[PDB]
Amino acid sequence: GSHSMRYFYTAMSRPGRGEPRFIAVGYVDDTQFVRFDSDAASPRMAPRAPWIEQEGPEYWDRETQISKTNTQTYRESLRNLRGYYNQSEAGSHTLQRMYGCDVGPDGRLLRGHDQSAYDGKDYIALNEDLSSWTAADTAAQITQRKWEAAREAEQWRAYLEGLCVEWLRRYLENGKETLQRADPPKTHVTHHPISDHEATLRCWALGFYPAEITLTWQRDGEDQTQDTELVETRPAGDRTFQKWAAVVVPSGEEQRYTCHVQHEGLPKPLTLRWGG
Amino acid sequence: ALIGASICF
Amino acid sequence: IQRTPKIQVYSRHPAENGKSNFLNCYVSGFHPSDIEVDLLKNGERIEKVEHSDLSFSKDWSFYLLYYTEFTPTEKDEYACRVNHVTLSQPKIVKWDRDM
Repeated sequence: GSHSMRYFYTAMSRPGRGEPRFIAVGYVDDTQFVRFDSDAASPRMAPRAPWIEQEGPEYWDRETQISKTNTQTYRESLRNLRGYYNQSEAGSHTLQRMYGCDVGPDGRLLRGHDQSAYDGKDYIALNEDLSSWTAADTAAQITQRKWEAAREAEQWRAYLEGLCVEWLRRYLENGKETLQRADPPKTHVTHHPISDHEATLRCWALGFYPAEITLTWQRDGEDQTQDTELVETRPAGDRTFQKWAAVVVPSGEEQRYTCHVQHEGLPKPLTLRWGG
Repeated sequence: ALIGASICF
Repeated sequence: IQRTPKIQVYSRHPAENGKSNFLNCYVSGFHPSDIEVDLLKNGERIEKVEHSDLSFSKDWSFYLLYYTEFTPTEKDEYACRVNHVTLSQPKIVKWDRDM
């Protein structure tokens, strides 16, 4: 299947409680593999997946140096953004950035990403052509002109088309026993009476990887989109994910309802019914 | 692996 | 400008009384990132609780997994207590083994 690598930066100011905290985490697909935290006793980029541990000391030194430099520059960026919005020194603010590459089964670049948000609001994004930016407002226009003068887009294009996909390909091979292994959901339907007239049918998917999954209820083969309660896909803690979908059915009519499950780990899609 | 250290916003 | 947390409390494996398991409290969809999350056993704060590294979704909201080892019984009650700037008072969500 297709794959992605993403890094997530978060910088958080906290006036009166020290300098802004800087966090970086890296993912391949839905597997976290590195973390950096400027609040740590000895800040270093650290492994969070077994297949990255084999990288040598020059790898960990480079990622740590970049992240320590980022701690300083994202603190300056937070000061800059505060001024762009005429904001006081007393409030706490958040700067977030996420970037990375998507590749297809041949490992070729499908598209690159770099976008930033300030206090949860989209701020600036590298366009899909990897050559220009979309600035959300007149503050982000200042950043855009800075980055244009520094030739930033050309640096991003070179990373996203080059080292990003090269490192992702290496990670996929080093971690192929997990990163390239799709674990199918274990599925079942439970039944929960509400009253004499109604009951809940809940269709469960457990233990699956990656997190992408489709869970739907049909009644007489018609999708019950508006009437299905879908919880957010949630982590189990063992790399796998869980999800369920629920519908309220008239008592006695349970057999008109079917649960349909799609996942990359499944040879063929699944149709499930309440067993009784 | 990370892109090189960022320049300021 | 602020987003209130979604909360799910659940176990890693299907719960069977007397069998060791993991109790999970998954907080997501919230902004800003400061959050207080406690796991409760019959109303008391469980001491040893770990959590995942702070990350965020495509819509910029943050998510965290808090988890501890536990052994469910028939009588014991478990819950997750969450405090966030969006919450006038902490929010308690009880563990229901059917959800």
